[PDB]
Amino acid sequence: PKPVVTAVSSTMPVVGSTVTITGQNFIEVSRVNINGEFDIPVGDITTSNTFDEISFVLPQAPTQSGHISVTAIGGTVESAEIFYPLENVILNYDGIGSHVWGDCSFVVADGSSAPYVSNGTCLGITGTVSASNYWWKQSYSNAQWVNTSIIPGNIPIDDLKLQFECFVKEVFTGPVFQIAMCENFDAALNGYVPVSSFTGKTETGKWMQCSVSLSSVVADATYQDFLNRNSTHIGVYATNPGSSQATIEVYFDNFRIVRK
Ligand code: NA
Ligand code: NA
Repeated sequence: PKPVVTAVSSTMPVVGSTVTITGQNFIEVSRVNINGEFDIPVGDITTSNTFDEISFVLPQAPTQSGHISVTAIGGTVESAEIFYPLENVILNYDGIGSHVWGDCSFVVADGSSAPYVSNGTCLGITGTVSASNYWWKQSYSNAQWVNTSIIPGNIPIDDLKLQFECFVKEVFTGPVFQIAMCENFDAALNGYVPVSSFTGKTETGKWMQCSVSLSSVVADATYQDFLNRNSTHIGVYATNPGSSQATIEVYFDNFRIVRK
């Protein structure tokens, strides 16, 4: 019985954070290879009772994109998603894209306070916001859109998704996020609360991958049409339409556009 991979917790997990892989027949896992660059020590791999899940801490960043390969007693299987799709990152605040203006913070995690680990600099939206507040903290940034050598111009927007890593300290009630691109606010995603692509829940106290259809923030038919808006704007805006004051602490990194 061959091993099978059904899902991976993130395509770009933060170094020092837990990677979880779900699937079947993870029996006597003898190797987990990351992007043909390094192996996870077998002793550092945790396997569930029913052999349907493995997890491990990512010890270092791959330098190139690739896939995860899992060897079990039944054979070897490769994850279908591209792992560490570095070429798909549009904004990381460390040389891909840049912050232009906004009330927000930028942090390099220090191992002692949230978000504890980071891949370099991340965006912070943190602090206390009054009830019914429609302009609070935000970042207006310039993205570096994915090259058409990676995503051809004729790919439908319907076939693409926006992914990013997010850390939420504690759940909150009231505050929401807007994500907008190319100053097309009519097409923006509004009222968004970060939820995990892996669990469907707002995970707290750890990084999660968040994913939305690119059509939820882009109105154009194809990727080329989107590029021809001739704007590198990407904006992340926090407000609080709730009836109570709230304090939140949310971090973002590695915005990326990938194929569904
Ligand atoms: Na970063
Ligand atoms: Na352009």
